[PDB]
Amino acid sequence: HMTEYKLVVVGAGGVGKSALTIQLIQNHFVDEYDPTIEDSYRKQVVIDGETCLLDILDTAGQEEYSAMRDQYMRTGEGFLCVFAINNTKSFEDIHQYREQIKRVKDSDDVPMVLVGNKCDLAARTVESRQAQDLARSYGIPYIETSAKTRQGVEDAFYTLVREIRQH
Amino acid sequence: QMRLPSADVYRFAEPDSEENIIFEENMQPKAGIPIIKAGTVIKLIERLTYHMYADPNFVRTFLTTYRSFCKPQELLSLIIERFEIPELKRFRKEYIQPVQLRVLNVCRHWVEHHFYDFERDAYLLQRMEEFIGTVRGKAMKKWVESITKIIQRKKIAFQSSPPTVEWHISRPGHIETFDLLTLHPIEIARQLTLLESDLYRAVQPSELVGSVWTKEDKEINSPNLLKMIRHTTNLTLWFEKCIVETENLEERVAVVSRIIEILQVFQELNNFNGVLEVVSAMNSSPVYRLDHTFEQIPSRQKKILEEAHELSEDHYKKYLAKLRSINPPCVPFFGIYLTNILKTEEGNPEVLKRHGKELINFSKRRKVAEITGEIQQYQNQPYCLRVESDIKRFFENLNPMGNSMEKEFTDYLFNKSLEIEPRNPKPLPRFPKKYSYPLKSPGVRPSNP
Ligand SMILES: Nc1ccc(S(=O)(=O)NC(=O)C2CC2)cc1
Ligand SMILES: Nc1ccc(S(=O)(=O)NC(=O)C2CC2)cc1
Repeated sequence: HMTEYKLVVVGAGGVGKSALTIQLIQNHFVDEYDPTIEDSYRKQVVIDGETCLLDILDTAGQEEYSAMRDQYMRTGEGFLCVFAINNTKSFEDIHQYREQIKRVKDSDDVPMVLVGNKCDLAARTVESRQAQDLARSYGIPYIETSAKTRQGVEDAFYTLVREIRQH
Repeated sequence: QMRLPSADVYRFAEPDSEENIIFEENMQPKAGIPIIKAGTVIKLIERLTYHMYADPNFVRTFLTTYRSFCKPQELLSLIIERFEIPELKRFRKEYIQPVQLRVLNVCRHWVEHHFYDFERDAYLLQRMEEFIGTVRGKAMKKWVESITKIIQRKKIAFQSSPPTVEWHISRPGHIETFDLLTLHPIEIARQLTLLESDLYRAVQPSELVGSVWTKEDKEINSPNLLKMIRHTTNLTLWFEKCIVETENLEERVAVVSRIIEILQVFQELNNFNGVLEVVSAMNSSPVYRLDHTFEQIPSRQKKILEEAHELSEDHYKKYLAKLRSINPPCVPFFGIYLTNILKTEEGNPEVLKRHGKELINFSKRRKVAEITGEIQQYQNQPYCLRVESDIKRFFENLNPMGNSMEKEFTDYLFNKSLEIEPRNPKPLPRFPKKYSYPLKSPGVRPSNP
């Protein structure tokens, strides 16, 4: 069968993290979403000419269940570490998220992508250069996305699949 | 067809159109009534108090979810306006009398199931009592007296014998000695199921609608949900702590094994929250890696643990099928509902536009009310188990983290794991025993009829 990539979305709650995966799955012209069905987290895509299936785990809203992340992180092949560009605490939380992923995977080289999400018209507090520097210090890619326009969404997920393929 | 007033004098008389109201292709399954997809607030208010028929499903949904698109104060104004209605004999009996009674049914349902709106805004209740006073008629006297009686009640806020409380090393009243291995594994599981069952039952829809447990005021708006998530996290951390602080391998195998017994009783009781607290502790970074410990665990317990783990796998596919196949009493895992509510609210637009006119997306709200209804269906049935006040207080007061912060404590558990079972190739050290009492389990079979 075609390759199935199991992806995990990690990040602070309260800052629109869920828009990343919702926007990917729903067509750029459809807006009626049901998270109760299998098609809402599974998507067949073609990346660099190679067809594959993305299985995306986003537990958005379960951030208080802080002792359940390791179970989710161990199965995951690749991670999207998401923060909101209008929320510095969400940017600062990334370090512990990456650390937990390394601890669970028992590796310093885990397929990972840092994602800066523009979740609303409120003022930007995290500048792209700060995020690019953070990403370079971890040795991972940085991608900014817009929750409103779908810009950067496909690049965030595709960049991660390329990170897994080159692992 | 009846003759209704002009929109200039009565906004609710404006006729239906694609610019003010839209419907789903299907009908209410048990009622044959159309399902509203979207409409203007005036049109949603019209259909909430419709003259042709009563729509209890819409009333229930609307009152649970309206606060995103209409303030309580605005809703009361709209329903007062709807009641104040400006051939004449049939209009009084087929439009005015039904509508005025449906407005009072809405008032009655609001004060009964969503009194928090009145508790939070004393002026809202001032206006409800004022409006309810101005209602005159023999047809309404019965419904006006019911509303008043519900208000005053709200303002001044069953089986056979349960099984015998199980005891192991600690005897009744000896709280000082209570611990994971000294209390009976059946009783740990029963008392935790009782605590978790009451924590689950206390979560109200007002803590969920609008995803308010994720917002800055989550501590004000979702206190019961947060106490339930915190208990759960605490029990998982306590299980991990019990394991990794048992440095002696034989004693640690006894600890892991006793926890897998507690899980078995959680499974028998349909306490899925408890099952997942155990699975979460077993799959944590400090515990997962204890290969020398799990090697000594009986195959029966590995198999019990392995099947409990599988409930979580593949987006809770097996868990969901299992929860759907059982009937109360049970304690569901709340996290799935939280993700589903959040994603429904963030993945669907607040408004639909038709011919350049904004319509409140009511379907999005219905979907949320369907999730909140599924939570409530498991909140009615209690467990036929007796409370043991001391074991209850023991679990309510568990504080594994002490004064440490999350990172500091979690780093400590992991460093303890590395000390008791170092990474290969480092050999396995030996550690002295810490338990003066016997490590043999009494088992999970109830020791009494
Ligand atoms: N993409 C992905 C990542 C992890 C998994 S899991 O089976 O480890 N856990 C879950 O599904 C948890 C949510 C139940 C599956 C798919
Ligand atoms: N293994 C087991 C299964 C069920 C339970 S119980 O507390 O739900 N019911 C009983 O004890 C019945 C026998 C009285 C406890 C342990």
